[PDB]
Amino acid sequence: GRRIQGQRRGRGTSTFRAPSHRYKADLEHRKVEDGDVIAGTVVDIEHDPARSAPVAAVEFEDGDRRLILAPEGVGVGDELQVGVSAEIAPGNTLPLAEIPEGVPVCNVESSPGDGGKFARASGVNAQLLTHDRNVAVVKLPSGEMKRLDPQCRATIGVVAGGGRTDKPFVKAGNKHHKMKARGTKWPNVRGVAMNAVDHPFGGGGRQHPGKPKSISRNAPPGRKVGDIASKRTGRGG
Amino acid sequence: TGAGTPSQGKKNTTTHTKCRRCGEKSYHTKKKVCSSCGFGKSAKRRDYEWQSKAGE
Amino acid sequence: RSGRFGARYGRVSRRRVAEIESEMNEDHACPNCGEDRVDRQGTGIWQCSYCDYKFTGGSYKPETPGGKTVRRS
RNA sequence: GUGGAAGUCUGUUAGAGUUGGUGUCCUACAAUACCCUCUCGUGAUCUAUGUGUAGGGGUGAAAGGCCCAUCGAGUCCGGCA
RNA sequence: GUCGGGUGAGAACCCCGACGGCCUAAUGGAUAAGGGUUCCUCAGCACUGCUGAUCAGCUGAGGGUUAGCCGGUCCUAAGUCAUACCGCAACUCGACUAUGACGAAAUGGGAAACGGGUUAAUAUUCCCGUGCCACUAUGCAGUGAAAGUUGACGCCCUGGGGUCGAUCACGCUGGGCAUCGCCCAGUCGAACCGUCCAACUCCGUGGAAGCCGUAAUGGCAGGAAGCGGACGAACGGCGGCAUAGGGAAACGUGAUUCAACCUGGGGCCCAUGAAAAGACGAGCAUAGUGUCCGUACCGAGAACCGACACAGGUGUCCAUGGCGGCGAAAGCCAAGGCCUGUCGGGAGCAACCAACGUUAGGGAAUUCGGCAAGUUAGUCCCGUACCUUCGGAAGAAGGGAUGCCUGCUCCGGAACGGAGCAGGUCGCAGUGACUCGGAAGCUCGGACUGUCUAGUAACAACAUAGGUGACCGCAAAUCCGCAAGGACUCGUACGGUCACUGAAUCCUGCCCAGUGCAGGUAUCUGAACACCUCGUACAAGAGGACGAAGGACCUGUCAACGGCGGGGGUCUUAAGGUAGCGUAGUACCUUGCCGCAUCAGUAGCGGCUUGCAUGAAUGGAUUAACCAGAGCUUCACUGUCCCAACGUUGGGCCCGGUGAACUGUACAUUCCAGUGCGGAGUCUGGAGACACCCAGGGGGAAGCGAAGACCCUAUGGAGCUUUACUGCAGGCUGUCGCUGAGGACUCUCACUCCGGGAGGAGGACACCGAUAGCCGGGCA
RNA sequence: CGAGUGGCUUGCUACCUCGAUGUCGGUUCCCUCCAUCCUGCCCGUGCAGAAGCGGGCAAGGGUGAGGUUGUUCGCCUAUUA
RNA sequence: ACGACCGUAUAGUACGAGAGGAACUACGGUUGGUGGCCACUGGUGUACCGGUUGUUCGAGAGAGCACGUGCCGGGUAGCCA
Ligand SMILES: [Cl-]
Ligand SMILES: [Cl-]
Ligand SMILES: [Cl-]
Ligand SMILES: [K+]
Ligand SMILES: [Mg+2]
Ligand SMILES: [Mg+2]
Ligand SMILES: [Mg+2]
Ligand SMILES: [Mg+2]
Ligand SMILES: [Mg+2]
Ligand SMILES: [Mg+2]
Ligand SMILES: [Mg+2]
Ligand SMILES: [Mg+2]
Ligand SMILES: [Mg+2]
Ligand SMILES: [Mg+2]
Ligand SMILES: [Mg+2]
Ligand SMILES: [Mg+2]
Ligand SMILES: [Mg+2]
Ligand SMILES: [Mg+2]
Ligand SMILES: [Mg+2]
Ligand SMILES: [Mg+2]
Ligand SMILES: [Mg+2]
Ligand SMILES: [Mg+2]
Ligand SMILES: [Mg+2]
Ligand SMILES: [Mg+2]
Ligand SMILES: [Mg+2]
Ligand SMILES: [Mg+2]
Ligand SMILES: [Mg+2]
Ligand SMILES: [Mg+2]
Ligand SMILES: [Mg+2]
Ligand SMILES: [Mg+2]
Ligand SMILES: [Mg+2]
Ligand SMILES: [Mg+2]
Ligand SMILES: [Mg+2]
Ligand SMILES: [Mg+2]
Ligand SMILES: [Mg+2]
Ligand SMILES: [Mg+2]
Ligand SMILES: [Mg+2]
Ligand SMILES: [Mg+2]
Ligand SMILES: [Mg+2]
Ligand SMILES: [Mg+2]
Ligand SMILES: [Mg+2]
Ligand SMILES: [Mg+2]
Ligand SMILES: [Mg+2]
Ligand SMILES: [Mg+2]
Ligand SMILES: [Mg+2]
Ligand SMILES: [Mg+2]
Ligand SMILES: [Mg+2]
Ligand SMILES: [Mg+2]
Ligand code: NA
Ligand code: NA
Ligand code: NA
Ligand code: NA
Ligand code: NA
Ligand code: NA
Ligand code: NA
Ligand code: NA
Ligand code: NA
Ligand code: NA
Ligand code: NA
Ligand code: NA
Ligand code: NA
Ligand code: NA
Ligand code: NA
Ligand code: NA
Ligand code: NA
Ligand code: NA
Ligand code: NA
Ligand code: NA
Ligand code: NA
Ligand code: NA
Repeated sequence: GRRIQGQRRGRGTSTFRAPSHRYKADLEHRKVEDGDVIAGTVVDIEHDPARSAPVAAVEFEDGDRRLILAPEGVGVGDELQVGVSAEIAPGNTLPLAEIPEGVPVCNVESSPGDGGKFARASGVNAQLLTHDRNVAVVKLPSGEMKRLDPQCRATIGVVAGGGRTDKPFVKAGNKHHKMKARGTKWPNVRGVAMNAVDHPFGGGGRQHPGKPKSISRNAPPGRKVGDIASKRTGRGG
Repeated sequence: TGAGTPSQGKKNTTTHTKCRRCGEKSYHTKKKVCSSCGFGKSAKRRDYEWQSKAGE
Repeated sequence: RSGRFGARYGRVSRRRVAEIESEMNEDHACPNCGEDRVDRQGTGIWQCSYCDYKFTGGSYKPETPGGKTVRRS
């Protein structure tokens, strides 16, 4: 047949790429030698086109102007600090170690110095739980218990823009507008509504998948569709 | 809209033009590559064996 | 509210658009001062027409159940 | 009362589309045209130019649609008598 | 188009005049692309031109495009290339990363030009006048100088400022008309230099506890109004420009509404609305310099694309000319353009045809079906059902009004704005043309706007929000690449990938036996390397031991593929159809039976319903709104019909000119019968038949058109499928190499990742190379 | 039970055409057949009459409008010689 | 180039217990078909005459355009049913 949609994707053509040239900033934690004396004043609050969440503009003591992953409750004028000796307040970044347990954190680093990887979407937050001299246990927004190096930096507070998922799109047009700001081909045509040549579920005189939907992990691209390596399906039991 | 006559009217774009190298009107001004001599793509002159019968 | 939606979309969809938009448009207490002049500027962005405090909050509420938890700890 | 929202309504505004007449045409004005009728017309809108994606590959709100009158695998030449 | 006339050997169509018309977002003006000399002049008619030609976009010869201040040029956009690096057997191939360059002529950004005159043809380019910018040099000023501002920005609503235009009042100049006193045109004057400043913001004063303010929101003791001040707009006003220019002349003044242009206020976003060069910041004189490329013409029913002088296709600006009216609508008319959507002459002009008007009585009887046509119609007042998601339904339906003339009232600053009143009065008719919905009900489907088969399908199909399941913590899941590498991703579970269902509302039963996916697994099975035995002076080889994923086996899972019967009062094979719906877009029997409705209803609707073979995200039921979707009924309407007629325009017919094509074995005036490979103008027998020509509607030539699409056949082809055959990618897994120190473990030095670095994490694993076993229509 | 006629149905066959003889139903317009539905002339009767039933000659003329259905067919309504 | 039907007189008669109920013949009309014709009725009648809306020719008068009559009203001849 013909390569399915998922395969056309990888090629990275225009249709599948994210509008990078329209993106604001690669939100990452600042780099500090040590000391912590690094602090700055929030100069403005902006809209991040890549995340549909607000982002804060900050002007640092040493003159550097940069955008930062804004947690909820950060306004113009506020003073944020980043370093080992940073005060424990919302909007301040410091290695998990210096952070007191039981405090909601966002924009957590995977490996210390990576500038933040986990918990960065609208309204989410990681939960710092256990400390040590070797491991800092954080509970990510997916509920998973992640064992991190206490040296990994992180920002205090939940990510701004919480509750975005609460309101429905209502109409196709609204989706259209949001979709245009991401690396996604939209709308979505069902496999079952295509020709056999185009997708493994295509064909037939009526719309129904050929074989069962649960495919194996070892299935090749072009064939891995439907419910991937599903451990179970449905809602019963 | 017909793919024939009605779709011919929008054809006012310039692509292939007189080539600086070989002189043929095959220099695609948008690709900046000559379809006849290979100018713009190859230092060597575009030339294939299939441009003639195999035993010739 | 969802009156602009006419007879389209259905109950739930436009019922929740109204509720969310109703609370979104309410007078909100300014964190800077304490005045009821906080309005939405965009997605997650709020500002007081009184003191000009431009800050971050929820997408449709200047404060979310999660942000309120932060303070406590 | 004010306000003036809306994939909101009427609309041959511009513009876009193409339901019926199975009308006219059917060695045509035209290798997809003419007329009347009809649909949309602030939006997932329409459009010019520039630019990207290439042949078992693109592109596809999916009709096996479209990729220069060429598509259930374009076109040219070669394999080839 | 017509009548005159001009030129000419020749004139319906070349030119002048008159009369008559056509085009009004275009048939007018300016342009992009594209064309490429088509532009102008002279000379021509062999070619081209749907006829003719003295004409021409044709033929021939000449001529024609003038720039510091219009474009290009410069900048950067999506993105492109070149070099370097790396890959590759290799390259004219290939992703990344560096660097450089490229990338905008209407329509992104951007130093600067206006007015008049001139030519057969150019013109912000030449000429006259006036102006402006940049650089450089000289001189004076200045040491400030880079922080900042600008360039520079979305969608919707809206105020204020305000020019052109249009209109009104009055005056002046010129014209028109001739029962009046009306009607038309003009009444000009730039760039630039100077000056004015409303809005916004801010400062001083002031001191509001209820005031201030708006079209609206709104503002205030954190200091409202008022008062004074700073900063500060137009392509705008004002003065110069200008006893410049232009006009035969006068060479006006006020007003309203105000495109342009200027400046504010509000609202929206699961959408956030370029960048860079440059400019400002940062004075003035005088002088010099400002090169290079484009510049004609068309820009379309003859200059472009479509083989054509093609009824097609083709972007931008003029959206403010008048009446009209809600209007950038109709209809009519200016300015401007045209009679070239380029063959004519003749016949009350027949038949027949294309468009179309009107038809008495009847009124859908026509037909698959009201197909076609018609009805209705603008505006105001009254009034408006079922149902409903309370939005809607709804212009429901139905009823009334509607002109002109006289004189008025109200709203408003006013309009040449709007709303009314009284009286008079004409017609068959007052939205008098034009413009301008027919209405109501039942059922089916899809919720809705949207999408689609360019060229027979616009739909119930696709999409959608909504619902649901699945995978993944990011050195991820998914996907692309042979590799170097890459998309998702300036992204991080409120994410994004992969699928199913398809708004809302009420719901979504039972089944894990098979198949699929996933987890587990004592035991069984399970490859190669290494190891052991036999064998061979070695080797091939035979066997053994160990045993990964995988399988067996066990468990989980159906909003996973799917299943939900037969029999009797269990059996196959797990369960045995629950809510619902039901003769269905699913019901064979079938026009099922009953009812509604009609004179009569295989239709439609309702009820029943044992359902050949309904049924729950293969989603079931249901549903307001919506619909060029399928079916039915009613009112209204009508040439659809009874049943046809008359008329209108273009053809048709005759004449001048131009001038194809399809088709043609031959013969051919046929007809009735027969015969024949059973469907004969041509054979046989008879009949009929004087030749030629005009018009006609198409009976025959199994008419013309197409080596039949249907069917079969060929050890034909292709696309597609799968538990067909065979293989190939890919994934998983063991082993070997990289690979190191001390059946489970520690370490660090390779190697990998994180970190700017220091250093951190991991670590002999992973990556990569090689091989083996499993899965493997993803592909051949 | 027996003997036939027709060539409207259906079946059978594979003669004719696959370098194509355009489908069903309908419509329009022309000719025909008789195995006669009506009309004319007759015979019989379980022929009083009236109305019928059966038969004979006979193809001159006529044999119409509608409701469901694409239907042919058929069912149904009112008219009708 | 004519086919067929209804009605009246026959006749409430013949026949018949009654109920019911004919015919020959002569008449009048209807229907279908056919040929022709236009005094009459009706249609058309972009001949013509009038009314009137919009706009343009200054008003008036008188006109053009509004699809080949702007629309409305009446309509001669002819052609027609
Ligand atoms: Cl989303
Ligand atoms: Cl130019
Ligand atoms: Cl305002
Ligand atoms: K055949
Ligand atoms: Mg990042
Ligand atoms: Mg996109
Ligand atoms: Mg879909
Ligand atoms: Mg399909
Ligand atoms: Mg497939
Ligand atoms: Mg389905
Ligand atoms: Mg399905
Ligand atoms: Mg094509
Ligand atoms: Mg709309
Ligand atoms: Mg509309
Ligand atoms: Mg494009
Ligand atoms: Mg198909
Ligand atoms: Mg010329
Ligand atoms: Mg000449
Ligand atoms: Mg450039
Ligand atoms: Mg420009
Ligand atoms: Mg010129
Ligand atoms: Mg010019
Ligand atoms: Mg022409
Ligand atoms: Mg009539
Ligand atoms: Mg009927
Ligand atoms: Mg009928
Ligand atoms: Mg119709
Ligand atoms: Mg009317
Ligand atoms: Mg007043
Ligand atoms: Mg039905
Ligand atoms: Mg729909
Ligand atoms: Mg089509
Ligand atoms: Mg449609
Ligand atoms: Mg269509
Ligand atoms: Mg659908
Ligand atoms: Mg969904
Ligand atoms: Mg979803
Ligand atoms: Mg029924
Ligand atoms: Mg279920
Ligand atoms: Mg053949
Ligand atoms: Mg076939
Ligand atoms: Mg094959
Ligand atoms: Mg790295
Ligand atoms: Mg295959
Ligand atoms: Mg034939
Ligand atoms: Mg007989
Ligand atoms: Mg006969
Ligand atoms: Mg006229
Ligand atoms: Na299928
Ligand atoms: Na209100
Ligand atoms: Na059409
Ligand atoms: Na191909
Ligand atoms: Na060949
Ligand atoms: Na000025
Ligand atoms: Na007007
Ligand atoms: Na001519
Ligand atoms: Na719409
Ligand atoms: Na099962
Ligand atoms: Na199973
Ligand atoms: Na089922
Ligand atoms: Na639609
Ligand atoms: Na008619
Ligand atoms: Na014929
Ligand atoms: Na095929
Ligand atoms: Na026989
Ligand atoms: Na037969
Ligand atoms: Na043949
Ligand atoms: Na037929
Ligand atoms: Na007869
Ligand atoms: Na019938």
